[PDB]
Amino acid sequence: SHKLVQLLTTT
Amino acid sequence: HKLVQLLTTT
Amino acid sequence: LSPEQLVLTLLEAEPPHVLISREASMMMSLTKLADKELVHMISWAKKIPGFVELSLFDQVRLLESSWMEVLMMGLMWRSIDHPGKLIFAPDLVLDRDEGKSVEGILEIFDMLLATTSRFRELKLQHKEYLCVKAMILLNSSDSSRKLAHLLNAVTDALVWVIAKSGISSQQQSMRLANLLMLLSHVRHASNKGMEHLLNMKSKNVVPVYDLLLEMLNAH
Amino acid sequence: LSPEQLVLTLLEAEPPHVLISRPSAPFTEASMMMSLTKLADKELVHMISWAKKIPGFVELSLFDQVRLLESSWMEVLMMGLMWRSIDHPGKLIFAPDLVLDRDEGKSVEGILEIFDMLLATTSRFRELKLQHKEYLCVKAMILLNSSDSSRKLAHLLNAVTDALVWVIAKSGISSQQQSMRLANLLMLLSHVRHASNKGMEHLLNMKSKNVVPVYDLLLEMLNAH
Ligand SMILES: N#C[C@@H](Cc1ccc(O)cc1)c1ccc(O)cc1Cl
Ligand SMILES: N#C[C@@H](Cc1ccc(O)cc1)c1ccc(O)cc1Cl
Repeated sequence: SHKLVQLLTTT
Repeated sequence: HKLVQLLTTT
Repeated sequence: LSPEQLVLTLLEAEPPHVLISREASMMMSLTKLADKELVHMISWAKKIPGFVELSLFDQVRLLESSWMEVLMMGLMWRSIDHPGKLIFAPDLVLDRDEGKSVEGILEIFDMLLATTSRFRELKLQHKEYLCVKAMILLNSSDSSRKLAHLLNAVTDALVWVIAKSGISSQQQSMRLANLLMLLSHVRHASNKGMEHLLNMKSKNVVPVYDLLLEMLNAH
Repeated sequence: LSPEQLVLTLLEAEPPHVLISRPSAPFTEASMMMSLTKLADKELVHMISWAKKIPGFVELSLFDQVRLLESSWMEVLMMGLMWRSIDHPGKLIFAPDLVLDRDEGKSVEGILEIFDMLLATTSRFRELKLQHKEYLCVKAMILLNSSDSSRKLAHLLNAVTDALVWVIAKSGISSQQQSMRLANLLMLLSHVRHASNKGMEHLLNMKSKNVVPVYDLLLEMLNAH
């Protein structure tokens, strides 16, 4: 899972 | 032991 | 950006008050809190001028490094006025008596309470808190030059904050040294809590929630 | 007493250079671990003697002198290495005849990681142009900051901090530049401290593997972790 990058790249 | 001795006996 | 405006930038980045909305249950409540706070920590970092101008590898690495020290720095500021209290959340206040209920915690609660007391004694200001929390993120192990410039501007902001207290030149330097020497104490606590959490995950005794699991695994 | 006098005291207090010969053979797991632990053990002895020569150190509780030294020893070893290694880029000057390239790290599982941090931190010290009198004050601050004896420790830590501030001001840079320099030096404390933790875990692991030797003092100081 990649939720750090998901949240880093969106709002 | 050795730390305490070096701190106090030396 | 004037150091004043950087600090307002940081003021404006502050994450909201988080609530856990109600032994095993203490630990379950700390992990569940850690997961919610990590969500808000990500938005917080994104709002530090220039953080989003760093490489995504840099952004990922600085948050993976620093997250527990940033959770703990926040805990100490929320705990600063409440000696004997670790103010995890409004619906989660713990003393070291509760700390006792789970092997390895009391040691951690003690380090956090000691360090907190050190900041209470120094009367840590809010604006000092904001600068040092950011410093913890930026100072954790081209984009290399952008990060040096970002860390150097938050360092600059903390020296200004201190300049504004009005104390003597000598006393500012001594105040700056005393706040910064406390960072290796936060990093000490951080290392201990992460060790305890890795051990807790390894045994599968608490739910190591999604964003939290990813963040622990990085270490 | 005065900051200058504290610095002059610390200067005199510097331990002597410990001499270790490189193994005749190219390095093995065993010969590299044997060389670095022999050196650590001999340096720990001189450390305790150096600590006793810090004004007010011996006025502390015996049990605080033990806790500070158990807490900071690896960090203090590592700051000494980085200062020995600062006039010799790429190299780690563990001893006059025990100079190691990041390369020879190869010879022990995981010690290449450690050598990198050590070279990276050393680099930042070289970029900051860390001075001798600064190094003296910073090494002292690492021992005193590694946390009525508690009232006396606080006062001793502020005296070395006062000394560093005095050294930096002797440079004549603006006040704002003194603050920045003091900040940049100190923010490295956490980096040294990181290198110490990884280094201690590593040593604890190598001891588990049967690789470590029998050294009373070093084993003693590692068991307080
Ligand atoms: N103490 C503690 C927490 C981490 C933490 C620190 C600051 C916060 O604001 C929120 C949480 C902990 C310690 C051991 C452990 O196994 C798990 C957890 Cl979550
Ligand atoms: N690097 C290194 C050494 C420690 C050291 C550092 C500075 C000195 O002046 C002397 C020794 C080490 C690293 C890992 C390990 O498992 C064992 C050892 Cl001895």
